[PDB]
Amino acid sequence: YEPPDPRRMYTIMSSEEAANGKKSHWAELEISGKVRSLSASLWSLTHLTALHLSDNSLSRIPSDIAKLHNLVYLDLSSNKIRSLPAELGNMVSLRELHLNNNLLRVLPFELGKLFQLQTLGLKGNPLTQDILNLYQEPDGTRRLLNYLLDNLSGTAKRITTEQPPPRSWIMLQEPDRTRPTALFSVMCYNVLCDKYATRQLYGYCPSWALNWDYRKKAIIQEILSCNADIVSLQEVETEQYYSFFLVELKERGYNGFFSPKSRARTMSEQERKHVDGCAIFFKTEKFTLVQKHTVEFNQLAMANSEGSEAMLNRVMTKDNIGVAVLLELRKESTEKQLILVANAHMHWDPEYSDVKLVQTMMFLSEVKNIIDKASRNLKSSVGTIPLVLCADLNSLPDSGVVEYLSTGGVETNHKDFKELRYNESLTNFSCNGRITHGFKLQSAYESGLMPYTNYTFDFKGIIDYIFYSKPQLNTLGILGPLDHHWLVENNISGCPHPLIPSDHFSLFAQLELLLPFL
Amino acid sequence: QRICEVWACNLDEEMKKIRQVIRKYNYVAMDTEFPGVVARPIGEFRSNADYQYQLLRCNVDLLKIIQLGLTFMNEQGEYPPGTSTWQFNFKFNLTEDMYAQDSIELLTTSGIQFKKHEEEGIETQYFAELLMTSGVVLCEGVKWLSFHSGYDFGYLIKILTNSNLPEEELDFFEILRLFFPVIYDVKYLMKSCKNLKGGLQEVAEQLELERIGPQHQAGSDSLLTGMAFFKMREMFFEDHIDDAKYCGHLYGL
Ligand SMILES: [Mg+2]
Ligand SMILES: [Mg+2]
Repeated sequence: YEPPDPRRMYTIMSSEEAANGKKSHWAELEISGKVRSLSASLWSLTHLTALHLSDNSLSRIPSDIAKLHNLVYLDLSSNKIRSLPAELGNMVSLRELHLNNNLLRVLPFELGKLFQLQTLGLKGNPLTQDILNLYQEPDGTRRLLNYLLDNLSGTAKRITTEQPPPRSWIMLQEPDRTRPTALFSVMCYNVLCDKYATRQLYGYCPSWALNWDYRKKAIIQEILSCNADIVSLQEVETEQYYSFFLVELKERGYNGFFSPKSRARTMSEQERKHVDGCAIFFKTEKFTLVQKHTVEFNQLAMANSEGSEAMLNRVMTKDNIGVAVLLELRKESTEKQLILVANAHMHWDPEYSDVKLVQTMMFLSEVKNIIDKASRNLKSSVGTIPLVLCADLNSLPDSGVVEYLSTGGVETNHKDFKELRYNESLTNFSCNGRITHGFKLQSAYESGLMPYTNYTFDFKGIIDYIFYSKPQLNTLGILGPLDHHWLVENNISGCPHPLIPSDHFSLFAQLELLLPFL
Repeated sequence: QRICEVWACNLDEEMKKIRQVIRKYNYVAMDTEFPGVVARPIGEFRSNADYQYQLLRCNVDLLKIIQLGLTFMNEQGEYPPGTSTWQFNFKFNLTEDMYAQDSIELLTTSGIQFKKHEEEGIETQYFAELLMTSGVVLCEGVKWLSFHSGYDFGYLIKILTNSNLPEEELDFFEILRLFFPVIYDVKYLMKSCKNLKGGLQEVAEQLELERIGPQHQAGSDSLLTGMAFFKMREMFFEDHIDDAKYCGHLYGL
């Protein structure tokens, strides 16, 4: 049972081994060289059954250490470790651990779950006075694990003692009946992909509430509750779209279109599995897709000039960060009126406003060209096509990124352009001293009916939006915010939260389109 | 100025050149400097040489190559016009990645620009593709030279396959035969010759070969490996090597 004290290899005797020829099974490994960190390919050795990481300069321990489900021994003596992970409690098979001469303040409560741990070493660590008192008692090893397991009951994960009140609905207008009209509901939701949903960012959020298997079920219960005739999503891992979101949503009657944010990487499958992107769904009973697009800049539509080239370098990013689809209203819910529905996500942070601002002009400028390409052949006569735009611009409502959309244009000197103020190349994107575009859009949640669409610990603001062409479209109602008083009763510092799957809130809003003639 | 430093910025350009130089200069010497050894298994082994592979397995899979050097020459033993050797400097991050402390100390004294490697290092994944298209590897009539090349070719397989090394010591050889039909380990040849022992620099003194570039660097060592092979072939082997006997043998394996 004891591992051999000599850390030396052993060879089978030649005469007996060679004749029998049994294979070489090595189950023990050592790591030395006062290494600073560890590698990921180490956690792939599931066959290992005893690991010697003693006498190193290991700062921390990854959670993927638990990937050695067969491990029955572990040594971390004389290392520079500050604390242990929580996933260590899932290594039941472990039967002996050593933590001597480290910088351990308090052991994780999950450690008591290791009911097979017969021996434990702790000499040389700064542990609470009481922990050192239990370890001295006879059979203090068993006694201490029971204590750490007694404290794990204090955490009481998934109590869920609170209850979520429903979100209220607000009415902005009645549906006028002067002319025939079409009414369809829209949703916008940034589901917070798993790749960027770490605890380092959302530290107020327990690990079981961050688990994608836990959120993905609560997310979908939200998209189905709203039953929007159009659903627009952001931060959706490609794997999860095809194998989860598009699966569960077809059962309810949707047909979606996805597109990843990056295509030129061409990484391995595993890398490509967790790439996120923007998806658009729609009820078939009301819509019928006529086209699909993944927005990109042709890069030649502008007048070939060194300045535009010199500029675009500072701005362009390999990610397309944009998706759009063209739909068709079915006769029953001659003219054949269509609707373009766009979806976008700006990852960049507020400090890079010049990128987000030019990227936005870039995005919309490409939209206008896509509409014209379809408004020629498919439009019955000449020939306007509406635009239902929903995006997560990661921009507040006063920002320039948002000024460009609401006011129909932005000044060439806007604070957000920063170094790019007055660059001649910017004037090209408009259709002077100001950049304008043909669209005349209007926000669906104007007047700040939702105080904030992203509620984190350090940031509260409005970054998700739903726009529309005012001459064509109107909004009859929007889904108001969560009872703010509830957020206080429960001391919710930020999101995600046991009861709140994403870090954003959903934007369900009802629209109205004008039908002429028959 | 035979040696040439290769970084990610000036990589794809050089590969275009090597594509054309390899036709007339098919013999290639190779050496790599890596973040030392860190891991050693314990357990029953079929043979001492069997362990040696298992040892080489763990560390190749676990660590990233730091620098590579390749000297292209013809069967006569002549360097091509222009730069003779290319020193490939890989993207090794001093913080995130793993390495033995003493191993980094030696590479600092050798002159590796660690910080410049992180910022302007070569992405191994992409480099593999270019080396694949060039055709140096996996081409009938291309022969490979190397000294203490267990780890050397170890890392090269992981790069080109982008996978951990096979478990079976047999599975590792069968793959090595394809990418490199003909290999000659310089040390395995020294076993046959008399009065030849020790490290590489010790061999250079016996054979009176001047040292060009920074000693104990991947690029410089690669150049010294190739020249030390031609004069060794002309001297102890009479300008000829028996393939079947010495082709495909790596010292310690
Ligand atoms: Mg986000
Ligand atoms: Mg070397």
